[PDB]
Amino acid sequence: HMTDLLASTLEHLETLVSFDTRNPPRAIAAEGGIFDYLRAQLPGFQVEVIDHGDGAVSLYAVRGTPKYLFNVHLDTVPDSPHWSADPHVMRRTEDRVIGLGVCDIKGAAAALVAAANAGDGDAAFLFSSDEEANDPRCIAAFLARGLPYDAVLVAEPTMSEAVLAHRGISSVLMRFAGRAGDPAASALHQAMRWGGKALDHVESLAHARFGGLTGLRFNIGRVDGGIKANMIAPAAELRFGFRPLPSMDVDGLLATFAGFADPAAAHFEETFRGPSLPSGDIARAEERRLAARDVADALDLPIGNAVDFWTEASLFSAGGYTALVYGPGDIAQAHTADEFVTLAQLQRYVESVNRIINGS
Amino acid sequence: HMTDLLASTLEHLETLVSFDTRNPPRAIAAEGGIFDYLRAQLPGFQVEVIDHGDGAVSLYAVRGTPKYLFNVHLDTVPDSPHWSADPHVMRRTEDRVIGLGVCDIKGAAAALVAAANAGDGDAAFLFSSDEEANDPRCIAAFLARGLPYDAVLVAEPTMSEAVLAHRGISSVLMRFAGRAGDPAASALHQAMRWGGKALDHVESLAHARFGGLTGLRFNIGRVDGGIKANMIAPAAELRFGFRPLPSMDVDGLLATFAGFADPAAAHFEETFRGPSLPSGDIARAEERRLAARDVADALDLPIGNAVDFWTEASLFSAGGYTALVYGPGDIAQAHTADEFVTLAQLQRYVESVNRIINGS
Repeated sequence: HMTDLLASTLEHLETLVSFDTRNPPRAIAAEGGIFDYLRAQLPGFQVEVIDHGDGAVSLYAVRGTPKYLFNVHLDTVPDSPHWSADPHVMRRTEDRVIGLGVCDIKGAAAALVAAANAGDGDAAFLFSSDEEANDPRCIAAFLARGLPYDAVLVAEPTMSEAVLAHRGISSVLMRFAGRAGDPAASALHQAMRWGGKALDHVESLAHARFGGLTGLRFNIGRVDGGIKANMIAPAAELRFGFRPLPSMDVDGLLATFAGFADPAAAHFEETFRGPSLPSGDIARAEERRLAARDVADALDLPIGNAVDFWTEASLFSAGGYTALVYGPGDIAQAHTADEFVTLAQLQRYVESVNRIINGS
Repeated sequence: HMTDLLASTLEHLETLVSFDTRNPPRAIAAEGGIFDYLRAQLPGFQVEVIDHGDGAVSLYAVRGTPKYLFNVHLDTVPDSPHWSADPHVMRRTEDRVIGLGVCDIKGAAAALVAAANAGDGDAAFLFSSDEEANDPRCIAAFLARGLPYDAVLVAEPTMSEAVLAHRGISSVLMRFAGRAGDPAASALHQAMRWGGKALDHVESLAHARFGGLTGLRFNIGRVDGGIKANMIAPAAELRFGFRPLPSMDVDGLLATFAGFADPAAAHFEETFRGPSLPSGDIARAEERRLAARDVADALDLPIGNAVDFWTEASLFSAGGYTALVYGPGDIAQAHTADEFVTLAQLQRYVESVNRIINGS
């Protein structure tokens, strides 16, 4: 099945995918490339491109007096391993397209541009380029402008359903150092004891719930230490993360995890923290969620289940905006080799945003 | 202080150290190199050089009808990191020498050769080249010859004291694989739970004792798994070892450690196992130890405390020979950058073996 709106979405998507916006290394410029392309594809919009530095670039486009803001990040995660073809050359099959970012989340950007060119309805777009890694600057800078909007729709793969809540996120780098002064002589033995305590604690939070979400997703993703089997390891690196439910005390959680290290870890660095959506006290979280639900209803968007993954909708929400996550595709394909999104999803999403923007 | 015997020991040691016998890679040949040197420095001895293959070479030399056998391994561990000068160029200060293998254990080989050239007393030497790594062949092959000896003295740094007992040794390679079928999804979480159980078990054996030796020395020396903090790690490698006391059930210990992995480890490989010294039931161990004590007394060697490190004396003992460990230097310098041994230690050891061999 094909429509003019979908065909245009596919043409724009092929172009967007061809632009290298991998982050790292986030080699994104304010001039030329993808932003030059978008500037040329937004008729009737007042456009502004802001270079926040080091690859963090924003394009804020406004046409008319829109009440809603669509935010879409243009950066993608790095490619491979295992891609069967050039990740930057969008491929197409009978029912889907394959390319780096087609699912997360250039497909949404392509659809919004198509809608922008299919009618002159009011619309506000905020394209950023630093969502996939550390050192983000785009959204924080935009929030500092205090621009009014009844709601902000942040694009991420949600199978074209409005998601009103999601977990927060934390990532930590730990370094254990042997204490030759001894049961703590080994940095690896220390890491083992720390890990056992951390996992036990996570288990004690298994009954916490929010919107179908249960427990604390916790993950020790990297451990690297020692050299030989019988040689005492003087050092060990451990990287872990967790995804709190809204209203959970993240500061307290982090301190709890740090305190499980006896002796103290030589290094304990939270490399990133993102709030849950919504965030704050349980009362605030529920009130904010209901507000987002009312916006989704007003926009005729089917409501989807709360998700475990993180999005910048959490930032807009903490900033005082009613916010929701909405985009084509499934998170299951995000960050995968031969990442894909079905034409059905693209079609559903573009028709929906075109309705919001250009519909009667 | 200098003596002719010590001077000769130092000359031979400089030569022995200059021969590259690092293991790995164990690039040791039966022809040329160090074995050609030893063949030329053993007057009056019937000499045989056996190539067991792949760098495992033995030189068995006998003069007269000796009742004791001196075994010295000629291979050394690899050099660096941090050596301040060429590891193969023996350096000398006022009270010591520095070079790869001067302490473990070429110093002993140099002293024995010096003694062999200082008199024509009966003596039997067995120089091997595969003690420092896996795939040993020399000693096993020698034991298969069933040659009678009242005792075998194996050289290792014992500060010139006769050591009659030491721990056994085991090294294991484990691989955990995530089970995407789930609390076991992460190979690192599995490794953490395994480690906690292993350490707890080790603690439960803290009261076992033998010759001043207490507990089970256990060590998780390497852990390598995962890629990113919040990405589920599908695999993880863990290398650990332990050093049992004589009479401990090593087979049972290994199975216990393997059983702590739930689910089962994807890979569990004991890469090396060496018996304790002596080995067998407690009654046998004590009887064998006393026999070694009587030999040390007969040879006028001061008795040293049992050690935690491993030696091939354990192999000779399990083979039916009364065996002991005896050599110059301290294990503290073994395998270290700028490895050294004092002239005092070399002097004490060479005078002792010269007495055993050439003394009235």
